[PDB]
Amino acid sequence: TETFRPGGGDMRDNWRSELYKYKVVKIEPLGVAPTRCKRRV
Amino acid sequence: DIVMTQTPLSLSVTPGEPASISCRSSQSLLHSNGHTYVHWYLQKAGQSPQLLIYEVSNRASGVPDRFSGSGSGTDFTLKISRVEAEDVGVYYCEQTLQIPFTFGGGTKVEIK
Amino acid sequence: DIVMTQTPLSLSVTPGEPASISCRSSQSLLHSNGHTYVHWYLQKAGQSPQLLIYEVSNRASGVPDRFSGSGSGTDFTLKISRVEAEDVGVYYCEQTLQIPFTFGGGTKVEIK
Amino acid sequence: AVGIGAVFLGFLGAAGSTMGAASMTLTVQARNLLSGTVWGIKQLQARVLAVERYLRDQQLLGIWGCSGKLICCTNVPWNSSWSNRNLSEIWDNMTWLQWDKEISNYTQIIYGLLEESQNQQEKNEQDLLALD
Amino acid sequence: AVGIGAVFLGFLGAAGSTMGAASMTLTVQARNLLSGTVWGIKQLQARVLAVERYLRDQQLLGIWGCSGKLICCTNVPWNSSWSNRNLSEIWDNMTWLQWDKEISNYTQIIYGLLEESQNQQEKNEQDLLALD
Amino acid sequence: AVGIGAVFLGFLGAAGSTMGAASMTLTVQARNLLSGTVWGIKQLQARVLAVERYLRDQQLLGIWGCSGKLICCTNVPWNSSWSNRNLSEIWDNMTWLQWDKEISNYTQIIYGLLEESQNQQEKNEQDLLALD
Amino acid sequence: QVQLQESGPGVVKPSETLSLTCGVSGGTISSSHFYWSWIRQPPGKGLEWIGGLYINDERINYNPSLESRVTISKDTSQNQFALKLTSVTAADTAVYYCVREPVIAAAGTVDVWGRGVLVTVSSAS
Amino acid sequence: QVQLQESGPGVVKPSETLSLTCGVSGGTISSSHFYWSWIRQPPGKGLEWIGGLYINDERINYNPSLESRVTISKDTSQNQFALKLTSVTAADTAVYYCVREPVIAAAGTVDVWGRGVLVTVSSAS
Ligand SMILES: *[C@@H]1O[C@H](CO)[C@@H](O[C@@H]2O[C@H](CO)[C@@H](O)[C@H](O)[C@H]2NC(C)=O)[C@H](O)[C@H]1NC(C)=O
Ligand SMILES: *[C@@H]1O[C@H](CO)[C@@H](O[C@@H]2O[C@H](CO)[C@@H](O)[C@H](O)[C@H]2NC(C)=O)[C@H](O)[C@H]1NC(C)=O
Ligand SMILES: *[C@@H]1O[C@H](CO)[C@@H](O)[C@H](O)[C@H]1NC(C)=O
Ligand SMILES: *[C@@H]1O[C@H](CO)[C@@H](O)[C@H](O)[C@H]1NC(C)=O
Ligand SMILES: *[C@@H]1O[C@H](CO)[C@@H](O)[C@H](O)[C@H]1NC(C)=O
Repeated sequence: TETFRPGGGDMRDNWRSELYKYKVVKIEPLGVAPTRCKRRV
Repeated sequence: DIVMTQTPLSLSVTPGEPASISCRSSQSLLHSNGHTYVHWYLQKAGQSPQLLIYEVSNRASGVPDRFSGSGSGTDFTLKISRVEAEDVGVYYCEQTLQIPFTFGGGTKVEIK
Repeated sequence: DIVMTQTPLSLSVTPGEPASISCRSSQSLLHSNGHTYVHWYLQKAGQSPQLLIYEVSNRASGVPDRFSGSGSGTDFTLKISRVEAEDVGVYYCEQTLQIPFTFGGGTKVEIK
Repeated sequence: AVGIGAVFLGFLGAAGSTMGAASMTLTVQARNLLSGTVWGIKQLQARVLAVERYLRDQQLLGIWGCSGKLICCTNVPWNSSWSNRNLSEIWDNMTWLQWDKEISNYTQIIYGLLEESQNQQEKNEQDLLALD
Repeated sequence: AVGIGAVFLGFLGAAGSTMGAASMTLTVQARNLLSGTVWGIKQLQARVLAVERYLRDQQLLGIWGCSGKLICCTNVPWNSSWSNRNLSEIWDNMTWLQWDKEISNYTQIIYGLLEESQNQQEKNEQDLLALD
Repeated sequence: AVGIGAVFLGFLGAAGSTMGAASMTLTVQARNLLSGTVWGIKQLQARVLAVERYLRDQQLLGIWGCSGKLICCTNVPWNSSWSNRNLSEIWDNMTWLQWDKEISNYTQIIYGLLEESQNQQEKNEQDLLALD
Repeated sequence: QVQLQESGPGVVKPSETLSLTCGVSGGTISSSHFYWSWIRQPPGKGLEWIGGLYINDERINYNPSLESRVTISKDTSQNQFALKLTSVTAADTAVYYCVREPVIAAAGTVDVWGRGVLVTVSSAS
Repeated sequence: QVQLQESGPGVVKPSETLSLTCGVSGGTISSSHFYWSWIRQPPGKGLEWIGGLYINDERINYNPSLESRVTISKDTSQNQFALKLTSVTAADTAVYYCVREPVIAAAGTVDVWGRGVLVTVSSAS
């Protein structure tokens, strides 16, 4: 048997049922890639 | 699916009186690039549909001011100002904002 | 004066086993221009010292992956991955971050 | 008709696509980068962090040869110790997020190389202009 | 003498004048656009609204072909459905406030047209530079 | 080896050196100019004073001919009533702090001269482009 | 001027597949910045989009009511736009419009519309 | 290829001055963006930097343990790099490396190292 029991505890576990779909990323533009062109003078 | 409803069913219009055909989407059709992606088409029975009004409140390269586009989010009205003999046909509302492209049910205008 | 200490004193390495020579400065060696100014040199007895690893975790134009540079501030490790017969000699750690240039005490590697 | 919502994507639209199709539309990630009594200070320190990290990217761009050109060639060669990949793949094989892992050690060497390759090109433009 | 206060006007000086005389001095409205314990937060949210809406106009200007040139030609043609006016009038007949009413529907079509006409011109500059 | 800490100085490194050696490295003072419940408002009014006085120098630079070029020739001649010094000295005799005392009366005459010499050059570029 | 002619069987049997070809005259199907689409319309019952294709990325799209059975391909050997639709039902009685749509005004400001082929499903010859 | 040959007395007396010349073959000493340095090394006791010179600013540097007695000069009349060291002691028994170091990769990516002259101080002939 595995006798499960309810228990509230920390109030954060309520809001983890609402904020599990969302993560927050930081847009980081200004990348760099090699290609075949040179700044002519 | 998004719904394109057309009001009214059929209009018997007099030549000269301003006619109005309205179509309503399921959501607003304004995109961030700056264009409203609501269109209007003319179809004759036994004839392939032709575009009338793209990017509403701006006329195309070949249609006069007899057709007009106005409205706002979720509410679109096509206004036929001056009616000619060639104005008869079935009009269609259609969105090019999202995928798929959904069309109207069809608004027949006939002569009296 | 800043101190460059070298660990260990001398290593008797087998050909093939990864060897490690470590050197520690008195402070961190990261400059604002973007390069880590810690270097490593090879010297044979009776021969002028030659540069191996400049701007660590990047190889030079003529050395293979048998040498490697890694570490962080105040901790620098030179890793000899594959040992050849020509790998013997005395290695030196040296900073080009500040004036003066201070060198290591010398790490002799011999053959078995 | 003309004008459809299929190929006219939105913010982060081509984020899984290849580089040869992501560099087709770079302006859409560009323009949504600045605009879009204690919870007003959560508004202030959210605004002046947005205009600060925008100016920081406009300064690192500015001191190279690229004022606002948004795509620009340069003069530093591509040392193969950085990436060692073929050219013919990395515009239609990989994607940009797969690239950003593949190079992230070698930035601040490229960013340091770009400033010196501009300032050398800057005064040499003046020495050409000074003699005539 | 030389140097008089007659034709050297001030801020918003030519605001009723025609466009051909308002574009003579555009710098005077340009330079007075950034500079000039709870009433310090009325100072903070007045300052970071000034530097924010200045950068927003410098970004919409930036992603077109005009970095800081302040007057610049472009490549999009002028469709007469926008204004339908003659050219020979609107530099000496109208004034700028009369123009801003006459066109305000058709902005965000022009601003959308300008970005695509730059980014098409941007990569085509690269394709010319890439083959040679 | 190659790469030493001797000639690769730091912030304000050549602050006593002559102008011909200070203009060798101008980027090092350039890039450390923006980045680097009441003592958070001492953080806010320290940050929005840094990004404000940076944009003010980028605006006075912007309305001249120098968008981000960081060294640029101009068209106004050098009237000897300003400095009256020889040219052959002031790139290897003086230093920059000795220069800033020697000229500080005559700024805001030069800054006023530079804007008109740009806007005259700006519309004359358009009049050349308009006829063809 | 690209003229689009369409072809296919006018009598299609129940529970078999329907094959429609769209002949591209006066031009090539591989011309850039154009959207090639099939559009059906029952008579007097409104237009319905079947699917589409953009040439520059080879991206085939369909209607989410009809993704399961429609396969759209390009026939470069005959300069044709192809439709294959298996298990055709009574609701597919429609006229098939082959439409080439410019995505940008640099490619074109007015799209073209085909003559349209009316396809009705029956077993009567 | 600039080859650096070094010369000097192999027997230097106590309490006198030591003079070492570094012949510059295959090039000039006044070539730009190079760092000219003297480097000593006792045998099996580690390398030690004596001093240096950058050509473009005429900036002579020394070791802070050894600023007092070393004077470094450039001999343009013979294309030589000069060292003068007075009151030479027993800790100066070392081999003297004349090293030309590019400050930038546009000037060079690998520096050169001299053959090195071993100088030991004694009074025995
Ligand atoms: C996700 O993966 C698919 C599978 O490869 C990619 O589809 C390819 O897209 C390119 C560019 O449009 C075409 O040239 C290929 O013919 C496609 N291959 C296949 C098998 O369909 C797709 O581009 C990837 N990215 C996205 C955003 O869907
Ligand atoms: C401080 O003063 C000294 C003394 O003049 C300057 O040294 C001169 O530097 C220039 C440029 O490097 C050389 O061409 C001269 O030969 C040097 N003269 C002497 C007598 O050494 C020095 O540049 C000044 N500035 C600093 C930062 O030290
Ligand atoms: C970056 O460096 C770390 C150690 O310095 C190494 O483990 C990692 O593999 C490197 N990244 C790549 C992409 O090689
Ligand atoms: C702008 O559009 C509105 C309705 O959309 C119209 O009433 C108005 O006249 C238009 N403005 C001009 C200047 O024509
Ligand atoms: C600047 O002007 C003041 C008085 O107007 C004068 O005393 C001073 O000498 C001037 N500065 C210089 C460098 O001549």
